[PDB]
Amino acid sequence: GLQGMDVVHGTATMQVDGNKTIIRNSVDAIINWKQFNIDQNEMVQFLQENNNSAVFNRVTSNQISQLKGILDSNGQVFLINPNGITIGKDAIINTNGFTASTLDISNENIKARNFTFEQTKDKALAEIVNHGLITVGKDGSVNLIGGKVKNEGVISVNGGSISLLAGQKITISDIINPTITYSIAAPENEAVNLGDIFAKGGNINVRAATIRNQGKLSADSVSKDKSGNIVLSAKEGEAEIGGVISAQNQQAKGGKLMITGDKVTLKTGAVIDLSGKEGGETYLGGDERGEGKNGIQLAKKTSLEKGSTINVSGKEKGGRAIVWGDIALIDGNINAQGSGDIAKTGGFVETSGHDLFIKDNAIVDAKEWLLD
Repeated sequence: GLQGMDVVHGTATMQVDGNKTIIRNSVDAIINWKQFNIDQNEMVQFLQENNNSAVFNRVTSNQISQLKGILDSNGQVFLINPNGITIGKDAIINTNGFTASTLDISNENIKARNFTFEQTKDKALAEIVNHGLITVGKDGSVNLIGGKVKNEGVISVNGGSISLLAGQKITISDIINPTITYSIAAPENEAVNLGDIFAKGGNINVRAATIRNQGKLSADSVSKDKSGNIVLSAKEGEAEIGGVISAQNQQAKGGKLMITGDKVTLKTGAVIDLSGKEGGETYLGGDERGEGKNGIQLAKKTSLEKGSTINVSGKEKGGRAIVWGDIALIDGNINAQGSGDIAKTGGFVETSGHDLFIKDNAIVDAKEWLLD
């Protein structure tokens, strides 16, 4: 399904052996394509000069990328396609870093390593959908950047970062372990997780106008030396949080979870699990007393629904849960228990707003529970 190869920076050769295509590219080569498809029984390999090498691929036609077979590389693979990118249910993308973007980035910015992506005005919003397996066995990251970003399959890395970024303009500090240094999303820019995302102690970042989680976001660790960090920002819209968000570490301290946006909802049945030997830490809807320190967004409305659970407990010592909403509705369970008696080893829970409603199903188990 690879058509119309045109190497516009660097050098790249193509070898076809049956259902397998091997592309040998120079470090940081840029290749344009009329079509970048990988059919079900096809395999594409980017054989790079070292494991830190990247290759940049751009579809310049109207052809949506249908990735149904195997895409692999010892280095990093970047795919740009403003028509959309769809990874099929039996597809495996196995690299040391995978970036798929429906937002455009110039050759000039690639060469400068200025990773600024912007929605083209000349095409409708497009989607990145993963139905298959996107996997990194080593240290690399996965970045999915688009008009809408949807995971229905599995994305799995080994201590690196996974970022689902939907917006009109997105700048990341790097393509490995990115910090989002600039982001603007329109209401139609949504990031949706129906499948499972695993970072094994690493980072998960999700940024869109609206975020919907029905599946699992996991940065669980089984190593004492590393705990995960999960950040969701639905700045222009709602963070609708169902499913499971986990960053446990039963060998040490649980990880950190921050969920902010204009509206933050933890739905009935949803579980946040940041437990460990010592409980982890979560900020939901803003910070202590709604001060807005460190530029954190204060939600206009934060609701923890009946039958939702925040677990920041520890076998030895409870963790920390900070909840803010200009209107704040607290109706779920918040467990910040430690070992024996709570007055000694329990954690710290703050739930506040300008209008605070501690509703009748609310249960908070902590050493200290603050209402301001």
